[PDB]
Amino acid sequence: MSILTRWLLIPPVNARLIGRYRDYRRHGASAFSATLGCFWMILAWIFIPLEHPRWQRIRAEHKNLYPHINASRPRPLDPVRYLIQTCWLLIGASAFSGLQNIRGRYHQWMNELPERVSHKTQHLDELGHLSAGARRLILGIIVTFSLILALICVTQPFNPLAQFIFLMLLWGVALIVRRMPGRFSALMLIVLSLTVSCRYIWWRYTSTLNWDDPVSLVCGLILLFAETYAWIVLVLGYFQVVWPLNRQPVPLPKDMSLWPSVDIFVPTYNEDLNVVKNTIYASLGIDWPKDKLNIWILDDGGREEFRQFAQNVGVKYIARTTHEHAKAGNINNALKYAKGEFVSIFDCDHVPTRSFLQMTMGWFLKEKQLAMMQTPHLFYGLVQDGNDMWDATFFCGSCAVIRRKPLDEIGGIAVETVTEDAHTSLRLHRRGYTSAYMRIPQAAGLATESLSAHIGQRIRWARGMVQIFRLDNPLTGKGLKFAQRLCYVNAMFHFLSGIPRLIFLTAPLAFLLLHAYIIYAPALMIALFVLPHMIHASLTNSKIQGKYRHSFWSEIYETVLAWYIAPPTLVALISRPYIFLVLLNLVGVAVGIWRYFYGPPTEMLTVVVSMVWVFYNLIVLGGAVAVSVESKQVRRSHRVEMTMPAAIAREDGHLFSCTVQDFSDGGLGIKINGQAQILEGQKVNLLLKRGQQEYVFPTQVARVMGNEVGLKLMPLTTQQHIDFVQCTFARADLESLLDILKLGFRGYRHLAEFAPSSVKGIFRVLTSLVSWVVSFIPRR
Amino acid sequence: SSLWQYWRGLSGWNFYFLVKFGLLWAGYLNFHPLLNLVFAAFLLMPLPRYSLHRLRHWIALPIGFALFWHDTWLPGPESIMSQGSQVAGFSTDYLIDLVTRFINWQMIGAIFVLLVAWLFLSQWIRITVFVVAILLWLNVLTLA
Amino acid sequence: SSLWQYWRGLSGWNFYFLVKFGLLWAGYLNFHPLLNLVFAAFLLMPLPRYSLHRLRHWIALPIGFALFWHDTWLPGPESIMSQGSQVAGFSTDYLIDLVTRFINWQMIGAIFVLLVAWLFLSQWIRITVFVVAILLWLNVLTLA
Amino acid sequence: PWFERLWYALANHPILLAVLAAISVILLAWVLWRLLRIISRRRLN
Amino acid sequence: DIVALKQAFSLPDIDYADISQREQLAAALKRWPLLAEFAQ
Repeated sequence: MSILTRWLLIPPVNARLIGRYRDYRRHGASAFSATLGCFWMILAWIFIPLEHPRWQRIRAEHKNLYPHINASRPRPLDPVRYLIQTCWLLIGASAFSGLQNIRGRYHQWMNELPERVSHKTQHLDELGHLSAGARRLILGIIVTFSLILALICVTQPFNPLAQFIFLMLLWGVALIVRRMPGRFSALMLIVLSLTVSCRYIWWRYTSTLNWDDPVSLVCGLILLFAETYAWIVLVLGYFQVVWPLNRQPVPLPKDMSLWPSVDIFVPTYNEDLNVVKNTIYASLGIDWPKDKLNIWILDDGGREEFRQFAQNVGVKYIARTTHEHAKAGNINNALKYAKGEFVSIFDCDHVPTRSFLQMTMGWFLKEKQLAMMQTPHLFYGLVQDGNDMWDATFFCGSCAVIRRKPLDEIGGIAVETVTEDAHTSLRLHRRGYTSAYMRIPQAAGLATESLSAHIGQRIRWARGMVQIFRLDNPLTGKGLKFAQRLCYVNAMFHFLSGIPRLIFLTAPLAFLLLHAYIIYAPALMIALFVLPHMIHASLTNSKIQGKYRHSFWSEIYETVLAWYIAPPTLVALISRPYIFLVLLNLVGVAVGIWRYFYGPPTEMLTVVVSMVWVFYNLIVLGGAVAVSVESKQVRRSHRVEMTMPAAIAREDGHLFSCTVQDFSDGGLGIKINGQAQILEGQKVNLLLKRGQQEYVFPTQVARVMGNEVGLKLMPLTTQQHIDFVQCTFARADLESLLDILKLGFRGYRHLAEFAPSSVKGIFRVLTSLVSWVVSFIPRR
Repeated sequence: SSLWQYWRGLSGWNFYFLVKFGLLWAGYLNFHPLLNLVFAAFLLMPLPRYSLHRLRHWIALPIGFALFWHDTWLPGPESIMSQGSQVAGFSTDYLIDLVTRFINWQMIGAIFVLLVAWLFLSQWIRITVFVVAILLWLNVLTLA
Repeated sequence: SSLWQYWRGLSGWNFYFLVKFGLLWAGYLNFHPLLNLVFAAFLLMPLPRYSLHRLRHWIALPIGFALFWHDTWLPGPESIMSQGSQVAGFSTDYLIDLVTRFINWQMIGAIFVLLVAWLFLSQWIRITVFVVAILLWLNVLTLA
Repeated sequence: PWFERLWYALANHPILLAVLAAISVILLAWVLWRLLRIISRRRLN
Repeated sequence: DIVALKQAFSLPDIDYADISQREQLAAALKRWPLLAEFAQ
């Protein structure tokens, strides 16, 4: 009451306190919250010297140091948050040029060491100079010695301290090797990961299965079989990309009369004319003799606008009477009318650069048995370069060249599976023909594609692989080498990674619920024998792929994406089961906290480890629904922003340099350097640079936004259109842990928003509790 | 009114009181809590003028020295005046040996560590509040 | 300035005190917690001028070396000077053998691991707080 | 025991076992590098 | 454009034969007699 404070306290201090209370109230603070805030503030003022300049600066920088605390809105338990943040500030950490220069020079020397070693080995070019028998004997004894040493290192019993020292030494060696570029470093990391994984598997098989309790024995056997399958998949993946071929283009003969004939096919079913016009314009701009290149548009819709465009620009056009077998049948029907020596296929969205056939056809003219060449449409890029080593690079459905006679001999493109490309590649490989892969960008057109496309491809591919295995099994076939079979089996296993993930999700609950000992070993040994496996696998995969962002978190992304596609893949051979599993995991957490606070202290550490495991599971499960709600959320369209210097010429003769921000068939939006009073509706000329040439395009300014100017193209001609498409499209072109935590949290939030109500309540309560707990977490 | 601008706190004498607390815990000091409370009140009372406050501190420095001497078990100044002849009779080396024997370097190290701790903690904890609280507690225990 | 940002911390000496902590965890040190605390306060004493701070560290380096010699079980300077004649009279091979026998490579490996861990922690977490807390804890244990 | 004796000999040596593992890794990497270079040359040319 | 592609990789011996440029040059020599006379 105001009277009680007014009579109890002198009017000045009472006015000050009531003013602070009203300031709190106006910001939504409750009476209880504001009273508690005043109490805490007066205690802090009487105890903590907030008048001191240090505390003055702290209060001035209050928002930076205490992001999660609202000073204007005191809340219950706010002093707890203040104490937590003060402890973090005391514990946390808040000649530099010379040290930075030394560190950078050391890193640069580490990076450049392979080149120096390569030069040193080049002057002593050199086994390779011995006889056949001598080389065989030396290699045999060397391999035997190295294998025996590796076997000893795998199967050596250790105590915790020696084991920890071993882990630290191997991890340091792997980290040092990872800095060195080259294929030898990748080979060393592959061998080291193999050794560590073999050690882990041997320990699991010989010292972790519990042979007393039948239930624990069965659970351990199932988990160990899942781990063995995962290890086999990892080894096969290492084999696939152990040695990327890095194929380079063979120069064509300088006699242009010896070059072959190429038929470019652009099949479309429902794509608008705007999409296909760019591809056709780029195709006409491909640097290749005109009499040796024929362009075909294959429209299944019978659309008359496409026919008009084909007649105008001169490219051929064929529409079928029927529409069976979709794209594969369309191309098969079109093949009956083409007469070229090679058949190239481009998708509507893909933009073929003018240096495509020049960089591709050299190998066809050189190696006779080569029947297929694939160009990139990261991980996929390197799996296809590694496959080329074993001659297992398969048709990806677009941006490929196929020799005409082998294609007609195998009965054309296969039509028995959804993935006609992979089946065509398999049939070509079965007859002894060879396939290649060139890692040279075309124009890549579409940007991002989002997970909507990512899932389209991921699924249509799994179903096709399953069908191919069902009908044209690589293992039971004839005429395929061992490495090609290994690559195909690796793809199938990658698409079959659904059951081990479920076993991994259910095992920690199989401990926490039934009180079993699926992994009969002390938790410290479990950590010391499992962590090196995952760390070395992550390091080796990061080095092989070379991704800029590389950690276990990218692997978590891969697992959550592949777990979202497990039900469709297994169907090829949601809400209810999934929320059931999530509730199972949360009940596991509850019984785990019960065990930890009331169970015997001997099993406490094991309980904690299983807690960590279940937390990882809860992250993955939320990620799977987060992607299910983020797959259909992309609304933006094709927008590529690249820097390219252009010129704008006015009617007055003034010429201004500009940089193009974005572009489309409707026109281009550019950023103009300097000040220019360009008025809308004024016809200007846009000069674009192609190599050492300049092409002038007449445009009219339709929108000006400050220095950003939008221009629209007047009705263009054919040659002008080709020049435009050549100058625009056919060009020469702990944080992650928090990100995954946010992904899981938002997935759980969406699950609470959209699951059945009977679990909507549970998930809403859980999300509220998680948010309240996170509100106390210290922040930098 | 804005009289809080005149309550300047103990400031340096905080360390004085902390040192006396330390010497009282180890048993080297003969403590009179009432006089200590009187001295704390005398140094804590506000005076409007900066010159008056500074003069108060300068005058109280000899008073603080006298209180420290009284709290210590050292003989009174009259004994020193009476025995100055005997003190001067001794050689310089004997006096140096005697003072080195008297000097307890452990307490000097403790004093230095306390000075550093006070100069660091004066920015984070109001040492005047705690010193006054402990002094009142000692007075309460010695009275009731 | 006014709020005394001159509390920079121990920085490198954190590793020094960490090594002392490890050796006291093994038993090779006749630790002197009071002298160590006085030395730490000498290192943590704030100095306004950077030149004075640098001079303080440079003067403290021989003091720290002498303190580490004092806290070890190695013989004192008098014994070292007495045995220097015997060391000179001994052959170089005998001195090399004595050096090889004296060196314990396990403790050198432990020191290297400690150095790497300290580098990582200093890249992430302040070390002066923990070192001073452990120093005060040891002094509290010794006092009571 | 022909294998327990070997395990007991190397039971308390993590440094030696790490050195042996590094040597084996380097040797196998070199031989695999040779074989892969040979196969790559046989493939391209 | 071509130079950028050849810089992004090795491509040391693939001499680019611009069909479009050669055809335009041939047409220009066919159309302008002075250029045809001076070129050959």
